[PDB]
Amino acid sequence: GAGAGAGMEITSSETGTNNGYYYSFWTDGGGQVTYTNGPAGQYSVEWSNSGNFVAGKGWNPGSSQTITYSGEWNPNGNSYLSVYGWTQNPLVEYYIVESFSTYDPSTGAQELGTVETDDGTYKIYQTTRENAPSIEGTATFNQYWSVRTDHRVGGTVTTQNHFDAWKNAGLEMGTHNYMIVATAGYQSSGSASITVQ
Ligand SMILES: O[C@@H]1[C@@H](O)[C@H](O[C@@H]2CO[C@@H](O)[C@H](O)[C@H]2O)OC[C@H]1O
Ligand SMILES: [Zn+2]
Ligand SMILES: [Zn+2]
Repeated sequence: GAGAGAGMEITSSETGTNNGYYYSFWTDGGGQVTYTNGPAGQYSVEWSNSGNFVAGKGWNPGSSQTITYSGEWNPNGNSYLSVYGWTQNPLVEYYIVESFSTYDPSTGAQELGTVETDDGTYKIYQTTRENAPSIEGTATFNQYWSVRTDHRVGGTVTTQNHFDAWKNAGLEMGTHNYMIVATAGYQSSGSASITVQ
């Protein structure tokens, strides 16, 4: 990753702004999850027998920008590399899944259609989270998925094409809160080093 350039190791949930990028590090506290901020839009995460975690850099609020990201994602088990964010009013968690490893996180949903963007095809899903952690505390909220059929690490995400496809499928979005290039994991180990450009 950033080698000597990695910032102080973070092992418990926190947010901030580092080198002009918003960063969110959330963990339920299972296993060992270690996050570091690098120069510019870089972050690194290393995990071992984790619980649930979601971490990365981007913007707060998000403004539907075209994202470019680079780097490496090396899971050993259940992990997702995604454009990840929240809307408020209504409260929505959303995922533009670039790669998943051993578990399709769209599992438990009727497919609502497809969007073709950034040289790939994404399947669209909606689910519900009940009494779940959120940017508002314990809450019930809609989850929207765009899941790339040809997994990749890096490239361009035109977030507005996803938002448009979701609105077209009848999925309402609120006021944008954060939007990051996230590494997520559950009951797994791995490492990732991702640069948001
Ligand atoms: O302290 C609270 C954080 O724990 C909360 O973090 C969210 C929890 O739900 C996860 O799905 C999200 O990824 C994470 O951002 O945000 C609100 C804060 O007060
Ligand atoms: Zn895959
Ligand atoms: Zn491919």
